[PDB]
Amino acid sequence: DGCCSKMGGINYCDSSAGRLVCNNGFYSTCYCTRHAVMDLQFLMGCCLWHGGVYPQLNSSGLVVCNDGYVSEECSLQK
Amino acid sequence: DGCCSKMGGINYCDSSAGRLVCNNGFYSTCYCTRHAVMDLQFLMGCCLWHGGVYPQLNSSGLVVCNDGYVSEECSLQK
Amino acid sequence: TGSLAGLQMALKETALSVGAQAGLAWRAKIIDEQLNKQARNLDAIYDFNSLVLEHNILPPVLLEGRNTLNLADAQSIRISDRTYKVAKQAHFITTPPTWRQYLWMDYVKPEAPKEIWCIYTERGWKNGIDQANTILEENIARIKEDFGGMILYRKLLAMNMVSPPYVSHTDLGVTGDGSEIHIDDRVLRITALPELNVNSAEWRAAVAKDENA
Amino acid sequence: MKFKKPPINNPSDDATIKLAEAAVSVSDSMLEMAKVEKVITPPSKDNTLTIPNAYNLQARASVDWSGPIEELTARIAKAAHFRFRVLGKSPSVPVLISISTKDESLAEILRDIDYQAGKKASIHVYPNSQVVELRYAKIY
Amino acid sequence: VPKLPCRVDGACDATIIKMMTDLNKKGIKVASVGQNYLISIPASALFADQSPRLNWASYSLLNEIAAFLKQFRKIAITVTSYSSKYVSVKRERALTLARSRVVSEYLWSQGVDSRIIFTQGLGSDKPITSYTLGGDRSPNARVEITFRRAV
Amino acid sequence: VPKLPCRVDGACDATIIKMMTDLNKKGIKVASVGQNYLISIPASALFADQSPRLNWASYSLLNEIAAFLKQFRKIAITVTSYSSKYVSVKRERALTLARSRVVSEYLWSQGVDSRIIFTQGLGSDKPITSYTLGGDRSPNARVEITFRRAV
Amino acid sequence: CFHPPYNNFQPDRRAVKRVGVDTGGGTVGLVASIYRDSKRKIIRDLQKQDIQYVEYGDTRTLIIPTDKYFMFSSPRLNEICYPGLNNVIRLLNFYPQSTIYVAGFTDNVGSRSHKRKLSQAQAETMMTFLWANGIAAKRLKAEGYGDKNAISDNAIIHGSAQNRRIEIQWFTS
Repeated sequence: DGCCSKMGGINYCDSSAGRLVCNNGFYSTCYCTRHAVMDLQFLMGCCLWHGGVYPQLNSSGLVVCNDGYVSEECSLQK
Repeated sequence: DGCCSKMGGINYCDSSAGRLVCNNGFYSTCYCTRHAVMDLQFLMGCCLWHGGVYPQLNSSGLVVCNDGYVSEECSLQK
Repeated sequence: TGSLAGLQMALKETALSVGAQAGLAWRAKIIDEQLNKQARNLDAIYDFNSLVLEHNILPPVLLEGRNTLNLADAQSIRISDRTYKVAKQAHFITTPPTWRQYLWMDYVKPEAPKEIWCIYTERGWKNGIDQANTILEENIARIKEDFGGMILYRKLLAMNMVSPPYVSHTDLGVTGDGSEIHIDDRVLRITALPELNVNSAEWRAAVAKDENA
Repeated sequence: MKFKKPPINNPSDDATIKLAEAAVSVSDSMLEMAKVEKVITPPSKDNTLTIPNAYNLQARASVDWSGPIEELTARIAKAAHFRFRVLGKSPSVPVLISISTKDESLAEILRDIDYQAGKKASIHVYPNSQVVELRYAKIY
Repeated sequence: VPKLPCRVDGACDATIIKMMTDLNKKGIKVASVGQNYLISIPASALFADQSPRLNWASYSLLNEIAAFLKQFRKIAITVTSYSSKYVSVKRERALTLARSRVVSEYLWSQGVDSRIIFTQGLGSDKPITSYTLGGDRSPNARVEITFRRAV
Repeated sequence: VPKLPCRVDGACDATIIKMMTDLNKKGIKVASVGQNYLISIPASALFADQSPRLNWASYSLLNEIAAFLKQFRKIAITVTSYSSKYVSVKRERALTLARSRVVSEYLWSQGVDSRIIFTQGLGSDKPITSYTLGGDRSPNARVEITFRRAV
Repeated sequence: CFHPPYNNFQPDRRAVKRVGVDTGGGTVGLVASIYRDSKRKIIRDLQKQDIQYVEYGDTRTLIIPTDKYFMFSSPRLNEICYPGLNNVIRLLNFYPQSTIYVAGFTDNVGSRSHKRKLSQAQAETMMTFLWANGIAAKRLKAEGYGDKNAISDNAIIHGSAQNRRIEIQWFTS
């Protein structure tokens, strides 16, 4: 919760940088918009590095991506 | 159960050799993958040294292999 | 059964079906963590950027086989010493490929769920782990195919058995009408694709010495 | 008298085992083909002629960079107190470099950049005018 | 929101203020003007008498400084070493270069997430004090680590 | 899993450690560097005074060594015999060749599962000790059995 | 006391510490000292660390893993593992007449000149560390072999780890 602790508290959200400003003149470590530089390295979902999931609903459990590849990994087993 | 007994216990499975490594630097005698050199000389099943069992279901008890030979040995008697 | 004197289940499949998915997802997460830990070494190893040709053209992929025999049927055999094949053809690119399209495994967290339940859930767990390892091994084979084919192309171009791609560019001046202009139009088109040459009289050999003392 | 054999490391992952086995084969293919290319066309010239050294090119750096060439070259020139100059038009497809070293001099950093640029760009250094100059190729 | 990160990882404002206060009471000078940051260390707390050999106990101080440097996000760091006048100009230029090389290597060995570290040694060319009576005890034999916080 | 084998048959790690410890206390030297293994036997515990005739009681020791050798998997074994200087070079070259022939035959008669056994006798050419005062009591009259464990 | 980086290459007065904590009995301090300065406890301490000792005839050999006693792919010596090096000096102090050979070995990955040069550098570093602790220059020799005569198989992971090593041989006369 406590972003600007041992500082004066939250002044405002700077949306140009995506960061909070504390009541002394220091930038905070907390983000305040989604267009801030976050260091994302781990993403969930399947059919990444293809087009994503082709959204037809299938009688069987195969999951097919938008470029024809078939995800055997997200597919349910028998 | 006890693979690395009178050694320090199991360190890890070396899949390059298919063997366990003990906590001293000795290779174990236990296997840990199926692609390890096991000395197999005795195999079960029938229609070996032919193509295997031709998978039709028969009214009679004859068992026929994939190259036309008929196993009289796995066939049920009358 | 045995000797002459010796002569004289739905939870089963439900256990396997919940164990396989959980094992697969957990092992996929661990594989991705190991891939993300070693991200700089893989970029140093699979350096596609320093294999690119002149006009940002990806090199073709070539395959090699040695000491070949085919028994066509009874009464006929055919043998050869080496064979070379063009698996993939050269083309223009805007960005080089990276290892992440080959090696990254896909994760979705499965949140969709007692005497003998435990052992079969555990067996399903082992089956899912083994399946994930097999999938990773095929991915490794695929990335090795692309890099090895391009590397083999560089060696055969050096040893003068393939032809390089030939490219032509046309310079238009200031083109357009009074509603739209483009200042310096240039059109680039590769007109000859790389190909193996069957004239063996121009082939060039490479002999590498060692000298000491 | 407990028996022990010397290398006892941390436990290993079979993914790392498979990755290592692929990497070794990639490595000796690269070595053999590099030997062939060196034998076929022996090089004659060296870029010490185009990039000589000077005083205050002997400050040192360790670098981890994976982007385009121009900003990094500007940072090196600014650390070396030289002026920075660009010649030619930058191409539409950017020129990407990747450097991962530790403790080498700035002259060698520029020479490694010059080798990785290849046929697309070149680095020149004029020490009497204190200028680092990067020029792009007349391609496309 | 539960799966996006909510802050830059391993970083806290209270921890920054705490470590900056502790370093200033210990004697290492930490200063900030705008977004540029300077850490100034006396050479007596790190090295032996003008040799590029660290004492064994000063690695705790270098560990503390590395734990401070992991709190920010940055692109380049500069490490520069300065000394006092002993024999010629060359001997202390070599000495300051060796000192900066060793210190920046240990900092790079620890996990500071910078893209470039520059190292230079200026000798005894730029004094910050006209009182030059000490040896290595002098206040103007020091190493300075400067950087700019990025965004 | 119930029908695949789970280990190489008749082999156990505790048994390997037990027999190696017992052999080292008895006096036969067992050493391992990397994956190469060496068993060194003094000639006095096997033969009579420089004759290629075994005593009757040393066959228990050869049986114990064969039970050790069945624990591993291997491709080649080398047996080499060395002696001390008595009469000429030829007499002990013949003696060491005869000794190695007899020992490797009894080992082959027992069920060591090797593909090749090589035998040679080097005479008194390669001493491991400069103290040459004994006869067959000397520490450098010995037979050595070396092999490499395969996978 | 003891300075952790090599004690300024001075012999550490080790026995007086034990006889000071036991007089602070004298006989118990002497028995503890005469146990721990003996050869078998030093050999067991190298056994406790990752260093192997082999004695056969009048030739003695030490096997040292570069994985723990050097930093990665460099001729720089790893300073966290100084107890093992001090124990090596203590054990080598018992044979003041013999000559020493140190040999360096790597595995099979890389080019041949690279392997030879790295082996030569590591052997010289360990020889220089031996020479700086008092041993005279006429008693020492270093050699670096490449992948010349291996002791394990290079096609498997653990054996390849076991192949990268430093060998120290010495005689008696």
